[PDB]
Amino acid sequence: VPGFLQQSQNSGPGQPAVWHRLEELYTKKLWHQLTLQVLDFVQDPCFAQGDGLIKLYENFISEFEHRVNPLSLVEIILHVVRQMTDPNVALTFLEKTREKVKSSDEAVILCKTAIGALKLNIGDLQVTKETIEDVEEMLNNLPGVTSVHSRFYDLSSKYYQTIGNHASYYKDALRFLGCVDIKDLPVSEQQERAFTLGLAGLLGEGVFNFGELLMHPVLESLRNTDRQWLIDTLYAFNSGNVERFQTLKTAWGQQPDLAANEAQLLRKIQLLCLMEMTFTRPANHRQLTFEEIAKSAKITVNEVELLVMKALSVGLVKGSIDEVDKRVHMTWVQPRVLDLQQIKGMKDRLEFWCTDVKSMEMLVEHQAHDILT
Amino acid sequence: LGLPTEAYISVEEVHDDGTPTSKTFEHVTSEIGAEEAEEVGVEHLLRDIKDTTVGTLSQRITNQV
Amino acid sequence: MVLESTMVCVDNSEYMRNGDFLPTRLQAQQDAVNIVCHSKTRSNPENNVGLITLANDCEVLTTLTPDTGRILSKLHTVQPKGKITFCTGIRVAHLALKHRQGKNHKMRIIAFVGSPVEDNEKDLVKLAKRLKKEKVNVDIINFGEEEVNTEKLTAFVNTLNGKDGTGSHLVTVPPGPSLADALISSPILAG
Repeated sequence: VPGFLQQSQNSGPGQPAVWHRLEELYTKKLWHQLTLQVLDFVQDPCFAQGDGLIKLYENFISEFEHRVNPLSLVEIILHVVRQMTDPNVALTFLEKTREKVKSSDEAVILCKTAIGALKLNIGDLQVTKETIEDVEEMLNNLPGVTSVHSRFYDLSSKYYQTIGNHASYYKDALRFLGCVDIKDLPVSEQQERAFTLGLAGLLGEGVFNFGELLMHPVLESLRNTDRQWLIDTLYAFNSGNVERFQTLKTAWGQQPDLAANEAQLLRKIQLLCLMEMTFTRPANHRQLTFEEIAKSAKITVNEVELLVMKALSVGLVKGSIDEVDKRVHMTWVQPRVLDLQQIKGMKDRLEFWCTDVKSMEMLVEHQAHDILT
Repeated sequence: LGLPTEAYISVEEVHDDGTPTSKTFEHVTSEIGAEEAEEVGVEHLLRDIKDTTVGTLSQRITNQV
Repeated sequence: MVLESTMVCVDNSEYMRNGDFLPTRLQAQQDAVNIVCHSKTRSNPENNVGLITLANDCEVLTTLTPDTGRILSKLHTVQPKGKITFCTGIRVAHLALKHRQGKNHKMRIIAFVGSPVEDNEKDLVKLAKRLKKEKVNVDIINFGEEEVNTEKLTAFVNTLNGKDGTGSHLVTVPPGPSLADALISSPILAG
């Protein structure tokens, strides 16, 4: 120990003081303070090569300590593996540390997530998918484990970014952002995440909300000037404005995935336009016509029936189609996010409703007071 | 003006934007029933204000109003 | 002879992994509370003692019971985890020994602080004055030696027994690998 630490001391600035502190903590047998110090230690060396030698020291610690938080043990092991640059030894080390912890739980999940992340660059269908499935049940009635949840959701988001499941990636990215409730992450990182989440929402198979994505108070606020065309097209999708979409085509036409997926985006915006029209129209009329839908969605009258049927099948709107009269009777459109002016309008409508209720209650009471006293 | 009992059952709630799954209380229908002895005792004790009038009078007060 | 309802506040925090104090601070404190419970029972057969942990938030394990076997048995499986919440733990103990089985008994709290307390001075002194009004004595053990000093604890105890109250106590133990039961001699006998 003594000579090992003395020789390793000459690895970074100001190291001798921290090495002396570590020696003092070990001698005093303060396992947890030593653990905090070791966790903070790895951050110093930019290359982090000394940690590749402190493997023996941490092994010696954990051998007869075996009480320190195995979660922290897995964190330091993760740093060591990150330093290590050969996949096979990385996998073996992760497996052995997983066996070592096992009983702790909440750290086995972290080790599995590390294995998945390491193997994601090389092969997916053999390990990544079944590992994502495997880490699903120990997450049971045990919330607020952000320490593992963030890593797990990042791994899942990366996997779904691969393969090409935009909807699942959207769900996982939203989950990761929610799990890391505090931001404390680089502005560049959160801005890239915002861009990816917006693209996933646009390209998703069955995600028509664009009402909470727009007001996500953590990401969209950070793409407000750099790449504003994403926010602009998201607003166009939310408002169901096919004309604004077509005009903005120039901005997003440079995006390769969006350019490749043009029909899907067009059908999504057309369905959103139908929803917006149904919501805008008052409840008492709510009876749209084929020519109006065609004009609004920029499609010929013939395709109106198929568009409305797709909407009904997916579940955006409820109603019927009367080809003889060339009309659609919409009876229910999906709920959407409303602003404070619309909330106040709802309040006024409630006021009218309550006034009517009170009027009838007073009428009945006054007229039947004789029988009910 | 209503029943005095409200029943709740603890359930895990999964969101779409609220994200973290919290343990929330979910409503369950609650009603008041009684055995024969309990019914007899309650009816005996109910000599505070007794007004049966099962006819249109009660069908107007217990409901409508 | 004196009736006393004493609630023990044990510290199952992550700093109890430390082996500085004999075979792990957890086992040292186990033996310490063993001797304290036995001492209270021997002092009075009717005396009743309970157990509370000072884990992430708090947890009551055994309310006042004249027997000690259940308390000791529950003490097992007290594996360490999380931080220590001194104010919340002491408030919960205060409630528990306010809901006594016998109101003629006295009220006491034996606390094993083996980890730093993150409560400011103002909150701790406010708790001290409230407990003084409610007539509670707080025997505090400065176990663990994470600060091994008046880590906002001597102020607590002095505020409690101010004006020659000589009711509370603060026994500070050095990291010397000597049994905590061997170290404790003030509260057990000269209470």
